[PDB]
Amino acid sequence: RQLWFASKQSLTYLDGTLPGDFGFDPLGLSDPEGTGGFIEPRWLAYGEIFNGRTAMMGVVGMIAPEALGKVGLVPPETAIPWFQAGAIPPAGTYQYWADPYTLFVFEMALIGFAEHRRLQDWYNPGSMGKQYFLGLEKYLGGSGDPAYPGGPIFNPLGFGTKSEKEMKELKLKEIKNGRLAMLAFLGMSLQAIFTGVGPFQNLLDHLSDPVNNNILTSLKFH
Amino acid sequence: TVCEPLGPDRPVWFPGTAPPPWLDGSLPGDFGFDPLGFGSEPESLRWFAQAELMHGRWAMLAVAGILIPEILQKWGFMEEFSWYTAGEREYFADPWTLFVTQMALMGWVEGRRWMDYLNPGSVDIEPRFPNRKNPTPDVGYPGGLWFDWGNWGRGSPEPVMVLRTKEIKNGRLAMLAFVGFWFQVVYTGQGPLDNLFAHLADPGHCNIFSA
Amino acid sequence: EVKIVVDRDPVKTSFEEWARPGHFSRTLAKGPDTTTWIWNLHADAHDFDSHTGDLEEISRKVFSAHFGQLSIIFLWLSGMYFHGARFSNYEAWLSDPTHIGPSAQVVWPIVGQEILNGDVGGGFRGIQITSGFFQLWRASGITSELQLYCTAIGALVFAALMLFAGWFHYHKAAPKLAWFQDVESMLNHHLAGLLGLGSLSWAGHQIHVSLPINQFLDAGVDPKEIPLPHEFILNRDLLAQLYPSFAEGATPFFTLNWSKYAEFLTFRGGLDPVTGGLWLTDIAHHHLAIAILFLIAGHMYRTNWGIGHGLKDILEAHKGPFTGQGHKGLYEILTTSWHAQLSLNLAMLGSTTIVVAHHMYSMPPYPYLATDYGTQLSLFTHHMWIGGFLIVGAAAHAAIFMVRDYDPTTRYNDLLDRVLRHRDAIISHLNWVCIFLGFHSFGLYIHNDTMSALGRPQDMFSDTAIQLQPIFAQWVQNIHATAPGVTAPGATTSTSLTWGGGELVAVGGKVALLPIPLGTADFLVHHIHAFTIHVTVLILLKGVLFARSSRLIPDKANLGFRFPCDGPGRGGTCQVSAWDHVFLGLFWMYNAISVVIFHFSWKMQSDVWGTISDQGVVTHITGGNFAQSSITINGWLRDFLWAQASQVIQSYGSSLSAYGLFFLGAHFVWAFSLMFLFSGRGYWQELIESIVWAHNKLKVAPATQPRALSIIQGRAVGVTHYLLGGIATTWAFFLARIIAVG
Amino acid sequence: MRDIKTYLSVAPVLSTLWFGALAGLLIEINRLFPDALSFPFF
Ligand code: CLA
Repeated sequence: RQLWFASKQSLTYLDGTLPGDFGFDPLGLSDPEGTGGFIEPRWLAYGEIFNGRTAMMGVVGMIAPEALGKVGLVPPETAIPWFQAGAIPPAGTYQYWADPYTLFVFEMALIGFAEHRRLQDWYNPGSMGKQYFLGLEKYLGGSGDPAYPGGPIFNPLGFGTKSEKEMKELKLKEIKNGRLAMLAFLGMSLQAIFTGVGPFQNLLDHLSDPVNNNILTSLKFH
Repeated sequence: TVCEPLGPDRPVWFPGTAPPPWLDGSLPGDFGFDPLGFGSEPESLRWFAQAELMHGRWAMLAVAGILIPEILQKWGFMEEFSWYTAGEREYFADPWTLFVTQMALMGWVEGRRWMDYLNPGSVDIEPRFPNRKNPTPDVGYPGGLWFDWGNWGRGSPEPVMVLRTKEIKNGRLAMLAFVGFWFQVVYTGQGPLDNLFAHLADPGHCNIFSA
Repeated sequence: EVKIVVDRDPVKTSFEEWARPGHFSRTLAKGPDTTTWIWNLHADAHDFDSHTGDLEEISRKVFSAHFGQLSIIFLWLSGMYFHGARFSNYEAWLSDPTHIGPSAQVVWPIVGQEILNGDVGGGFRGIQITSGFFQLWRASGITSELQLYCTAIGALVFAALMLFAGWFHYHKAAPKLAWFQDVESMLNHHLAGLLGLGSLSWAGHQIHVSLPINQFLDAGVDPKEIPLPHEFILNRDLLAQLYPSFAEGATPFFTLNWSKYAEFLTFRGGLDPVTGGLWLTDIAHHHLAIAILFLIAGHMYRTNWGIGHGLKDILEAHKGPFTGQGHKGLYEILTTSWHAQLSLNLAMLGSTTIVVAHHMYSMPPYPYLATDYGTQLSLFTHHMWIGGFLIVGAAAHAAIFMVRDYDPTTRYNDLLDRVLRHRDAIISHLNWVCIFLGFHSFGLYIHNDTMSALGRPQDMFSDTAIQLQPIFAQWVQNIHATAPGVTAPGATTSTSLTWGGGELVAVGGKVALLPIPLGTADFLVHHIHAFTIHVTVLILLKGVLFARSSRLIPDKANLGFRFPCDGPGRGGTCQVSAWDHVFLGLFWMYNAISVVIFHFSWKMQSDVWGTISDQGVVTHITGGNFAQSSITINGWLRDFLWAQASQVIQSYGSSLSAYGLFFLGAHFVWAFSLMFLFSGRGYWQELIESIVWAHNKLKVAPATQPRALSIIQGRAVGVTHYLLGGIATTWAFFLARIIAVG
Repeated sequence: MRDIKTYLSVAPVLSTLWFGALAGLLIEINRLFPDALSFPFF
């Protein structure tokens, strides 16, 4: 428990239940005097896991296309900053294999399917392996805890061989990489809101010229 | 009469949820979907079941009458134009005469049916030659060789509840289809096949969000 | 310390009770043996504190009730914005607001009321409005019906959301005590969070949307091709074209050389001749400075951390020699009795509403507001009425607290104890002051009227006769007109224009504001106001101080808050409950507000409002006869009350004809009130008895045994009808007169 | 359910709907017979 900016209302409930408790919570949210719905410590660990994972995937993906465009062979047809890809209309757009809006509602419906089923599992664990699902039924029981589902659909290669220690390592790795990807995503987006040129080009910049130091300018522009 | 209580025999409309206890699943087409609990008491339950069956059958007839003539116009010989504008089509007689005749005859019929609902078996049409015992009723399924001359609603071709399930499901779907057709004509100015083909040509853009 | 503790699902959302009325009251739930049951049912619905004995449940109930109230308010706002969108001429009004009457309500052509949709100009027909929304919608740069439409939609969404939140917080997740009773964090937030950030975000919406579009409209452009708001923030070059400084991003702010932004944040003062309104730069600077002030204020009290004060640690220190122990323990009183808080907040809210009413007219914030006469007048008088009602409610609930939840054994105090220990002195001296003011402020009018009707004008009270001069007011006005010279260099003119120095602001041949002089009539009217206010205070303070026990009835409190009397004994004991004290004070508050609003109307229409000639000669709407005809009651009849009641009485067969009709019904109810206020009960009981006989003779006697209203309900219905009649009369009078002439 | 029925049978809501229907009938008659002063049928 490497104490970085802790408090006592943190230690009221942060007693070391989350894998690798570092003790950093000044505010003391999940005090268990009255358990707030969705403020449950279980729900908090669940949320940090899910958010960090999504942030890992996002920091890989948003940066992938243009970056690869640099000295790679993904065409310049998509050499566009993630914040200019089209998600931000005041930045850019693109002609796709559908129209914008219906595409968005369609992907929303799909992600909704997935996350609704996951939440229903959260309420009643294991309870997805009962109803007809056109197959897939004998897999979605999970590994008990909705935090960690397991299953050969989500455990292909096979790790944590005969172990909980290996799972503890792999998993610390999980929390650390999630937090790092969170930081990197937030930084890319803040540069984008204040710089206006794109992350990978910002690396192109900060490889040679040290004098950049654009906190000195603090120039706020689109 | 077969029951569909909880368990694997009960595929819940909302996975991972216990259906409302007063939703047993006897009525074919049941999946435990009544968050508003309108079926709380049994008399309301049967009343709503009758309403659902009637709506489903009438919606099937309506959607058939919309669909078939429009496609037989598009490609077939006779050209039945916009059905939504067929309501004001000009015939031999005025619309009010048609209305009053419809109301008279349908009042007669639906009133006999209403009395049958209120008093089962007391208003039925099933002749009886000697020594051949007639069938009973299950209101909503009159039976006898007036509305079941194919002998489908009784046994042999399929266990009953399965066929009634087919009927109620197709009826819900047809209700959706009718309200969709009407709402489209409110928004767009073509028939269902026209919207269909327009969507086929340009699936990516030719949609509601096309404007 | 302080946490998020709540409880789960006390009461289930089951309709089991809706079919059983009066489930809350044990007696009410039994059944209506008579007809008074259905009065008593409504009469005690919201009476939460008489339904339990613990503060947790009533606190939960009021938490849900606040959500109900907010849902109603949001629905009202949504209706307003909708009717502005789909049924107004708002675009035509924006085209040129000088001589186009704001109309936002049409009537269906069914029963001859087509005449209601009178001529309002701009190719429109509709009932003219005076709510004054249009000045706001032009301040916020709405300038498009799509905006009103989507705003109404969003308001409906928020209304449904609040209703949900209500249902959920009462039924599913009920808050607990240590949450409610925790006022430190509530103050902390509401200071820093709600008000401050509110004004800050509004300053945002003003500097980034309103200011440019308003400046463009003042330059003069059809709002069709006026650039959309978001196209003023996305592409910077527009604002760059407007304000050079504004094209410098954020360096001049962070680097502490704020003077660069001087263009759009300034301290000009005065009004803007292009629209008579306020310089939106000024109001933006105001809202922003206020935001910063509330934010820095919000950080007072210790909540969870080690810094900050405690509302218990502040009172007990103060303890003077005369009073003794000071405010010790008062923190517990104002945390253990809702009615106390309701009274305090209602008093402060009424006072704030009154001061808003005042500050409105003298400093028109909105643009093209000080030239739509009826709007200004109606707004002012409405705010005045709301303030009066809030104050009376404050006094009533203070009395209720004094009766029920006050007790020295555990909710002790040494300050209120002293206050009550010498109540007689307070009431006596206030009474004598009331007599003195009554005499020397009304007998003056009587003397003046008499010495007028006796052909002795040179013995009158006026400027042309024995003279009374309001010297202190003119002194203050001189100071306010010479203050921007030395004391407040950063300003440009006086804080407003009503101060006795400067020029006049006139737009579209009509004047909006100019200096205001005070004559002896103003002295007299001010003393009338002071007297009437003192008498209302006397009534209500006597009620509160004597709600516990009087020297007439020794144990009044035991008899409860609201009871009719204590029998005709000891020479008669009618109207001794504090409830009846409030019943009395209501009429006097009505009278105070009525005379105040009459004075305001006459003074404005006789010294400020009116038209300006091409050369610059002013001819006020009424001719400026105040300082010579406000000093005789007979004058008030002749010059103001009779004369300016023309436009309402000839109003038949015109657009304004509705304002005519009410002018009678308003009076009628007004009559009707007397029937309840004067009579008693036993007479009506015997009459009802004979009627029950007449019916029973025909086998029609209803089981819901008829009963003449109880005494307290009789007084209540009487006072309600009377207030309704009076306020509706003055309402019809005002609207008809001002909207016809002006 | 039956609870909401008995609640709906409480005089306020029943009276409101009855009066609304009656007023609608009257205003519709007035629409279809403007100003309707006399009895010009017999
Ligand atoms: C059986 C259901 C069904 C189907 C197959 C369609 C199909 C279609 N509709 Mg449609 N619609 C429906 C119900 C349906 N609708 C309902 C209930 C309404 C009332 C709200 C509408 C209102 C409507 C309008 C206003 C318009 C269309 C249009 C269209 C066409 C283009 C697609 C589009 O943009 O609309 C997408 C349709 C919707 C978003 C409606 C949502 C409601 C349905 C039920 C969605 C649920 C999906 C369904 C349950 C799952 C599939 C069931 C089965 C088909 C396998 C397309 C042929 C457009 C048109 O005329 O084509 C050019 C058009 O402008 N629809």
